[PDB]
Amino acid sequence: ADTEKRINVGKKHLQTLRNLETRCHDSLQALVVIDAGSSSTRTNVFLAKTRSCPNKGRSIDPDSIQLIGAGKRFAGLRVVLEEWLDTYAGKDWESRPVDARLLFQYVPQMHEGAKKLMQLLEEDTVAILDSQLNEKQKVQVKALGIPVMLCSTAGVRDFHEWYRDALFVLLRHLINNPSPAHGYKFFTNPFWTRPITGAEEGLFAFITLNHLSRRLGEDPARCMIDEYGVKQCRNDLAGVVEVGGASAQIVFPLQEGTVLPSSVRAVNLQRERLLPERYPSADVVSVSFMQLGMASSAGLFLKELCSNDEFLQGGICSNPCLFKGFQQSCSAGEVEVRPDGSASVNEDVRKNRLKPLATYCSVNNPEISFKVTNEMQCRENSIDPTKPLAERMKIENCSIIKGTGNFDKCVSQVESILVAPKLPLPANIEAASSGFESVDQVFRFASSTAPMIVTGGGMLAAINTLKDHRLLRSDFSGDVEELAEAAREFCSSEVIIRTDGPVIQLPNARGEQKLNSLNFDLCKTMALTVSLLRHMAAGENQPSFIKWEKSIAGPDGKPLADLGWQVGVILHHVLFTEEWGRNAYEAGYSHNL
Amino acid sequence: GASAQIVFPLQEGTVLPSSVRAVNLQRERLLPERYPSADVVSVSFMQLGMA
Ligand SMILES: Nc1ncnc2c1ncn2[C@@H]1O[C@H](COP(=O)(O)O)[C@@H](O)[C@H]1O
Repeated sequence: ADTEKRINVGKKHLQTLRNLETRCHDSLQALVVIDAGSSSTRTNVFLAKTRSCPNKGRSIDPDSIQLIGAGKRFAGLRVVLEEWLDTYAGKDWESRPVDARLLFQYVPQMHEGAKKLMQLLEEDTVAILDSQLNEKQKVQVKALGIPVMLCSTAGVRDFHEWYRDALFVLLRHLINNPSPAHGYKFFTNPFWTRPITGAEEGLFAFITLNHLSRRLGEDPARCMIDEYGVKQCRNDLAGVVEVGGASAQIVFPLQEGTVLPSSVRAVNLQRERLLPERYPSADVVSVSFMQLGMASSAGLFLKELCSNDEFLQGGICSNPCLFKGFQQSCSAGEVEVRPDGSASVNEDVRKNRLKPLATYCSVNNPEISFKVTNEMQCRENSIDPTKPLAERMKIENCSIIKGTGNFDKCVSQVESILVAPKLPLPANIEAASSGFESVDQVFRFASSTAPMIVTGGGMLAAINTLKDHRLLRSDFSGDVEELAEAAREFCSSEVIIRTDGPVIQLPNARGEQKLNSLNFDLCKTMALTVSLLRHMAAGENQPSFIKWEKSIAGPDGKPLADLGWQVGVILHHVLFTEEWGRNAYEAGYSHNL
Repeated sequence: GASAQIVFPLQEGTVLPSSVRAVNLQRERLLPERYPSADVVSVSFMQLGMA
């Protein structure tokens, strides 16, 4: 009588079915972050595990977030508006005054320009999904809808009329109207698709760093009892130094028991709605330096160095940050190292590395008339706001720039021009910003023992180049003198012209590498790094360690996602359970019909 | 005698330059949330006091 066996099969069958209707169900979801930078617009495709629980709705497991594809670098959002202003306002718009009111006639023409770009991003996104997902995964991803987060960093923020915000209204209309033939349910809203500031970018990069490295989590790393008797809990978070194209961000946890001066403030991630209340309280020093971006620092450096009598003689600017044998036209225009060995300087106003700073330093537009010191800071850098744009960016009494390959002079000038200028640029007081004005002020008044991660392609190139030539050891841990001695050797290299093109030839027959558009001025980045490390060493509190990272390894050893602001943007929406459930699932793609 | 203060309601729908900021009385915990929102321009100059 194996009747008992077949009774239990029936009992277990019913239990299996009961468990299935009472337990949580997992489903895969795709998430898209469109990185709309200054000179490019690129799609970023993510996957996440959603959990659907009886009477609780649907949520994302934040630890499941993973990048499955980075797309093609298309034209920057700036290009859409520049071309629209070239056709309808006249190619003369960058110099001549334009009545913005008249441009409302060309709204569907602006819509068409943005449509071209959005179709290309949509095409590229669909391509990445189709190539990375199996048929089962595609069924889950197509049914759930695909939230889209388009965020413009730099480039677009520089227009100062109605165009910018109107463009955003148009991009969202295009995102919410995808072609039905592919079946991917792309959608957005004004909370997910919007421009972000340099300061907000830093906070997102801080969140990304801390999530990927698993330092950020609901469970506190350490708790402490305050003066009143209430338990105060925190995570052991790492700080971040992110050097981008248009700005550099420095975001790190506020030192425990530190009281900042009244004029500056710790940015509280819970108060700013970047982290939910269920996460340990996070108070950070947040700083975004507009003159410390790869592009903006290059422009300002030339403007200031080449207006200094020690460096400028008879129309020749002797640049200590450029290699011996290198020469270029005297301007902050975009440099192309030609196979010939020579340098081509793009003289277009649109391609000038000083353009963001020179538009910021004008009589016609901002803070210049407001605070006397603001106009005083522009004139100091030989950019008088009363002059037209071309004249403001022009390096006067200067014809050529010759490299002298003197690292110590390069460090001294980076210190004097970019890191500790006599008159800092106005302090930014937005919610995302602590309100600091210089690097010294940060490390003099608000230094911390939290570890620091150095990020940005240019920063990592500076270190890796020295390691590649065996000037820096692979175990390099951030010692200043070690870096300075390594860079002093590399930076004294000669530009040699060979049949295969120009080369950076190292002293004492150490070797060579090809000279190119990306590496010709990298000694300025090595000098910036030396200067940052010195200011960090001079702090009362020292970071427990300093590391240079491009990626953070995951549980399997493979990076789950890349460093930057993208992960942080997903998290600040996704971690707010109720609001995310309402927007992504209740409203969803069905909100578009 | 020691300083002069100027405090007045911020004009509705006005764009403050990114170097200055309006003071919200509710955010500063000076007025409860049940009172209408109060955004103000707030200055105190020691050099304008009578002494
Ligand atoms: N290998 C590199 N050498 C020099 N500059 C770079 C390199 N990779 C990226 N950059 C620049 O560094 C900045 C940040 O780059 P990324 O971290 O790749 O967004 C940008 O201005 C890039 O053009």
